[PDB]
Amino acid sequence: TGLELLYLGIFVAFWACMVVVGICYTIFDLGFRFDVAWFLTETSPFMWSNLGIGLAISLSVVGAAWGIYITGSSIIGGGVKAPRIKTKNLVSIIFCEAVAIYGIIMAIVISNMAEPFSATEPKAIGHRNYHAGYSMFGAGLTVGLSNLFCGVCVGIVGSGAALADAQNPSLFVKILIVEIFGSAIGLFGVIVAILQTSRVKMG
Amino acid sequence: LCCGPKLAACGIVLSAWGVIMLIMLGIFFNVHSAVLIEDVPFTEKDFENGPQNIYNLYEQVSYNCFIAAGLYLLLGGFSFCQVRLN
Amino acid sequence: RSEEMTLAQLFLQSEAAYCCVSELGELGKVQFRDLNPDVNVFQRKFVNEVRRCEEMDRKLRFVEKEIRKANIPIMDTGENPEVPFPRDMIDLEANFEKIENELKEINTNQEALKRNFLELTELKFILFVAGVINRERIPTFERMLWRVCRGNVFLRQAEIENPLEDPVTGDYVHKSVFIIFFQGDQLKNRVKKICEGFRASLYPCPETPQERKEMASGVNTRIDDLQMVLNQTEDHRQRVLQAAAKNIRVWFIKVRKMKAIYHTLNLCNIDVTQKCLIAEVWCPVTDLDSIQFALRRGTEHSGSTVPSILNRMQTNQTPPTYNKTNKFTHGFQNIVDAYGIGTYREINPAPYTVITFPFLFAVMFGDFGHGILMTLFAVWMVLRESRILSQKHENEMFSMVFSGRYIILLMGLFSIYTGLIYNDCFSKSLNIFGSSWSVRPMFTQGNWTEETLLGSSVLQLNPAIPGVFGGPYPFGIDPIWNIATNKLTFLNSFKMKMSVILGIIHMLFGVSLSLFNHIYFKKPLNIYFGFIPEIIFMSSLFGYLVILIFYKWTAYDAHSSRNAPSLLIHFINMFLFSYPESGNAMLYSGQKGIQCFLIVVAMLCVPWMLLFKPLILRHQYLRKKFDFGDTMVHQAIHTIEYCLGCISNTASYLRLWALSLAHAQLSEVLWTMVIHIGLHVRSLAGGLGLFFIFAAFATLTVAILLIMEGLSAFLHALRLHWVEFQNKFYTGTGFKFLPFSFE
Amino acid sequence: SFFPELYFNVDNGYLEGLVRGLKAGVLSQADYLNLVQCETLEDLKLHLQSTDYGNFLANEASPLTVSVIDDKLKEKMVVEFRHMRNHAYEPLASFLDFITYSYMIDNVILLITGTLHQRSIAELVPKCHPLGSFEQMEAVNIAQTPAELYNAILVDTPLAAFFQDCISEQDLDEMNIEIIRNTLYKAYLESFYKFCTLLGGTTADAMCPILEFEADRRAFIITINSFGTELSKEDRAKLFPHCGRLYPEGLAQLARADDYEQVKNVADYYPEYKLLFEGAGSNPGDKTLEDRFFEHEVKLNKLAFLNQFHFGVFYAFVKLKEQECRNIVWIAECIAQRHRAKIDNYIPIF
Repeated sequence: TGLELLYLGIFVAFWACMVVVGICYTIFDLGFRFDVAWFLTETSPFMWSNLGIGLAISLSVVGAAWGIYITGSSIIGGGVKAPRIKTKNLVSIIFCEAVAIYGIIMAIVISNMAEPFSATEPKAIGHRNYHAGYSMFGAGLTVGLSNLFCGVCVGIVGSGAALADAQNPSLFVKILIVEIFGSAIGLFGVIVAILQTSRVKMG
Repeated sequence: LCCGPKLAACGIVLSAWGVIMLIMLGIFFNVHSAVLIEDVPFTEKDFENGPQNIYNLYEQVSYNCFIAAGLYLLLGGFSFCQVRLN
Repeated sequence: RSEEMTLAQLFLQSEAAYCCVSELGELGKVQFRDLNPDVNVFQRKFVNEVRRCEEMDRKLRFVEKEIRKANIPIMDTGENPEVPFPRDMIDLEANFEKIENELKEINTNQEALKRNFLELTELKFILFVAGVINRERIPTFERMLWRVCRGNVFLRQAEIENPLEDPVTGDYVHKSVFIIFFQGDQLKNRVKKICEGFRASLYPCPETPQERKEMASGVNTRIDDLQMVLNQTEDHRQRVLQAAAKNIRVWFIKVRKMKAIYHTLNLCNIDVTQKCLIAEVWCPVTDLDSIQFALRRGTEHSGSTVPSILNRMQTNQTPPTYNKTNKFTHGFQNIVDAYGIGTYREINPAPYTVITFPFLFAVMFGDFGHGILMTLFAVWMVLRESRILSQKHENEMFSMVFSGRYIILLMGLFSIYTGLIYNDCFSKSLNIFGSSWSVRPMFTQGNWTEETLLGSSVLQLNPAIPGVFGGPYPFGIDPIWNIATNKLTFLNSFKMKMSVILGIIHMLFGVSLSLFNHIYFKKPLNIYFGFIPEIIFMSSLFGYLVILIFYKWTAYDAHSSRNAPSLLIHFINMFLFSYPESGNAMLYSGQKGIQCFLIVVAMLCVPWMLLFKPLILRHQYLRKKFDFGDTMVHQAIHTIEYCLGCISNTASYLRLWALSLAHAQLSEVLWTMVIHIGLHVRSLAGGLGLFFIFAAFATLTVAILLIMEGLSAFLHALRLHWVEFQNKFYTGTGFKFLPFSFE
Repeated sequence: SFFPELYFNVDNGYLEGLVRGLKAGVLSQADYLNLVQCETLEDLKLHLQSTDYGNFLANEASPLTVSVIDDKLKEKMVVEFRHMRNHAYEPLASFLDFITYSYMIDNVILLITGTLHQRSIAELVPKCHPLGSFEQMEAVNIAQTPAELYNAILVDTPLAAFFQDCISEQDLDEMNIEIIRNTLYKAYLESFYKFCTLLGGTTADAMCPILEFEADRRAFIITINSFGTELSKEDRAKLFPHCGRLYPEGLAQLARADDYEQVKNVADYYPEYKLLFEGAGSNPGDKTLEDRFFEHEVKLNKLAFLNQFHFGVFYAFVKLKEQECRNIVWIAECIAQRHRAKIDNYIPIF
């Protein structure tokens, strides 16, 4: 596969460059030019906040779409010889959208606390704004990734259940147990994203 | 015959809608004298002296609505005539 | 309930029970069910008549296929006949066999048609072998020669345009002519095998110069196709005989009728001693008189003069359900039955749905002009019902649109209303009886003058209460908000709050309605350890939020804008039980104790629905003298489902706010860059251009917001009815009536 | 985060749903229990009307005979297979073409033996399976030397990809046609195994055991049936497949067998074929070895279906469907002759 080879080439070149650069700089006693403080103090907190805000909805929507297609294709295909399964097996799609609903609510909640400031140097901004930006970025990232993996698992099991239900009517009502257990990880992601940013007082 | 009824019915309802809405929008401009809530669009980059220029210009703008209504009504009449061609 | 009793038995065997069951089927108010043994279909008392009927249907199917290949339309507008049970029917089918036999010989005359083509193909060789090959196989054919002839031979090709018919099936296929020049006979045999693989059957062997064999072939094809068009008199006879399709479509109706009659009479008991040929029937209570009238008619057609009735009986099976609709309720009952069929005596959801559906739609689609358009379409479609009903239409989309007549009507009415209540009318408010916000002459009191010189580049916020500001508009949104640049904030707040409040009352409605469902069925356990914990949980968890929203609305004035408490953070602290010492003032005094008790009752709700009722079921089973673990699993499933669906449904009710805001934004977007350009300074070209621009506006707002966003809101409200509302009182299981009525 | 879990459905979900839907259309055991109770072919027709095999015999078949049923069932099979193939994408199309190459080989061999029986030329056409048909199927009659066969088949049929180099002779007879068959079969099996293991994932897991068993069964059959031939032992060694678990056996023990007991000793070291041979008593009153081969094939095919992301469930489906066709036609033939000697010798699929 050409695309995989391209990705591997880029990745290997990147890491080889990193390793060689690091070793020569460390041997060259030039550790005073590696001042990570400047790297993580020049960056504005609002960049971290807004990246978190974008991801907190983007990744959730990606997971919702993944699960939507993965279950819908099988639901539509398997009902040709059994139209009875069209309406019985709509729970999976409902959960695949509930993921995005949680994502939107979290985006609204974190979107608050965006009062600007006037400081332009690290000594004037202070610790509080740095904490705010980092915490908001972390909350956005964790909620997005949690809901992404949640939606993927939900979609896969929804496809399995929908496909198996066409054989015997008395299957789905008990196979939906894994379907319901899918959403708990997304709920946990939302809870942690809530808790991480419960003490931000940006402004 | 020409301009068959199949689309002429749609044309007639469209013309009636056009006449009614354009007449009502013009009347809303004139009667309320173009309150900024119901009338944002205009063309004047200098009005600091007084409102009379604003009112005159908004009357000028609202005038075109009745010409549009007349054109829509003539369209409706033409479509109705084409419907009678059976 | 729908019915009181539905298992009465009033049927007895007779010598002409066929007429009895035929008239009962004509009534169209019964359903048949029997044959518990589930015997094989070819061990039946009436198998021979079913076989005969199948033979008649096969013959009839063949003749109608032949008729439809003649492209001769069939007319079916006569009366519904009565089946002639006596042996006369036999004579009729005899005639039908003769008809089929004629068709057979007609196909034998299609043998002649093949001969015609054996000469028409010949004509295409008017110009060391030659032949004819299928066009679609021309490339591959050439390939073979290049590999076997090895290029020592040569070939040339010619093409025909008009397709040549297929004698056997009648499909049109394309062909081509080829001429090969050879150098040996072994190659002639090899390419003869290849051409046997490609069907180059014909061979005009050269004998004379070009002219002589050419004219001989021409004369031959002329005589042959002349004889064919002369033999086309058989096709003429075929058309003449096919003209009798009207005399036999009535027979088709009759044949299907008697086939259904015999098939349903097959269900009767598996014995005939003492005339014990009996079939059990589902029949309602309000139509018994017509049923016994039908039995009297059946005995009238019979010469045996027997009562042909039997006494009532009752068993413990599951009766089917039938919604007795009229012109109005049908369109809305069909919408709910599309997802699930109610049990025997389930709380009918059509009477409430018929109104709460267009209301939620109108909340999702709250615009004035679009609502007016929808109601006008509704008026058009309602008033012209008689002609359209007695009319054939190719547009199936229009048929399913026409099904929802009163749906679209009520939807448009409530859409007009909600357009009036938002003060939304084509995305612009209608200042009807006054504004109360901006008074600049009063504003000059509060140090407000000369700022507008910098007004050319600033925004100059308006405050609340410099002394006479504020005030409630008596009806809807104050029009000034429509032109405010920060309208989105207040609109978002108001719409989110309205959506959440609407959603909570919908759900409590659901559960209170469920309480009726359980109390009728005489289930004290379900009321005592069911409805009560769930309603208490719902109330304690969200009625508090509703009441808090209303308190904040009716409590805090404008001067308290500093440190105005936020409800959402208080709800996060409601869930997380976290009380910081500062950062958020109490909304009202004494919130701690009430809030803590709310948390504790919310916690105490969950275990009541898990342990108690499976244990009481176990106790009842012990009193009787039941897989206990399976019951625990079911109870845990139910309780976890309800508890998580709580949060999921209250969160999913935000679709109302989402789609309402999206609709408002879309309408404003249309206003902003379609007709805005249409208004300008040109003294003469205003109306001319505006006529085109408004035509485009009308087409685009018909295409997108009128039919489409309406559909999205329609289906979203349907879903909100199917899951968030219906699953709290609606079992969604059972049978649906299958009457005995014919076509 | 691997192949079958996250992008299997984009190009296969609909088709897999259709196949698993049609799996339920295969007749069950109770269907057999009631179908063996027919009295005449009309009752068989009706009981097929009552199940998913209904509404395919609406012709005027008044003199109904079992050959008509055979033809109609085969027609239904080819129709469903063509449906499944035409809606497919490209890797799956390669898979299905790999499947159909077997029947194409069968037709090629049938026409090659038909050339020897020169008296029949056109009658071979109804004998050939339309599933394995292709553009140049009937051209095989042209060849009279195997080099001419390679010339005919090199043209546009990809079957040449399995014997373009593997056949070297210029004297077609009636004894080397079996050599042609075995060479083509082993080449096809090796190519199919290599392609399946190249695809990787659950497809390789599902298709490796089946082709392994197929190669080993071919080895066993060729070892047993080679007795009394002009071929030498080294030539018998030449025809063994190398895709099974019998790869060292192919030259070590099977290639020096002299009797059936030796083949039994070869089978004794592998339980899977040892139990198969022990159950195959081959007595007049007991089933033969071929019956056990068919039953093991059926069991493995039935096992093959259970895989949510089975890119190759079509192999199991088509094999099972052919087997149902054989069961139905055989039972109908037994019923038509008015005898009940072997009605209770049907292999119970599903």
